[PDB]
Order: sequence, then structure tokens, then C-alpha cells
Amino acid sequence: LQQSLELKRKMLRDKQNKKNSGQHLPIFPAWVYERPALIGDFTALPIGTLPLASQESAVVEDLLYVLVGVDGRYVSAQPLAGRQSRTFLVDPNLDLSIRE
Amino acid sequence: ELVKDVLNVLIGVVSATFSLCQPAQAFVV
Repeated sequence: LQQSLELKRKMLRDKQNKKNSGQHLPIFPAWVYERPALIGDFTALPIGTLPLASQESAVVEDLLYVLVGVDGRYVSAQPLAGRQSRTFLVDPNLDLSIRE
Repeated sequence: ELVKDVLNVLIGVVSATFSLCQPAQAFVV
């Protein structure tokens, strides 16, 4: 996020010194990149005690929320985002068959 | 009742298993 600004700036300088007839090459405001809400990604009953076919419905609801970005009650989207590989954390106490 | 598992054993599940392993030594169902 912060590291990209460097890359962008060096690349802008090349077009600037190359072409002077066209001046003031546009840039976006800093908050376009700083703001995290703009980008797509950003009372809990104990599931262990539940019946099976209700765990299935709950997990489906959380996954349907997961698909569009942010995570859900029983499954979390890990905030590491190291390198470029996103990872997710399912609740530990589930049925192994559902979990895989 | 147990048959529900078997229905999903047709697909990959954990109730029954496909341990990616040597047949019948660690490979199991």
C-alpha cells in the first residue's frame, strides 16, 4: 500500500521529463490510496453444541458473505496479506467433514 | 442415518477418508 507510492512516483518522473509540451500530468489524491474502505477487502453461539444441519446453514451463510469480500462470524479473513497470497482462518471447533 | 455420510463419500469428505498415502498402510477409508 504505502510501498506502491514510490513506484508510482518514479514512473511519473519519466513521463514528465520526457514530455514537456503536455504539462501537469494528472495524479489522484493521496487518500484515494490511503483509505482502506474504498478497496474491496477489509452473541456468537458456540458452534460445538449445535446440530449438524444447522452448522451447515450457518457455514453457508458465512461463506456467502466471504465471497464478496469481508469475512463472517465463524470464518475470518486473515489480515496478514503478506507477499500476495491471502489466507483465511476457519473456526477450530467444527465438524471435520464440513471443515475440509 | 449413516448413509448420509456415504452420499457425501461419493464426493470427497472427512467422515470417510482418502488419506493421500500408501494403500492400506496409511491410506484409509
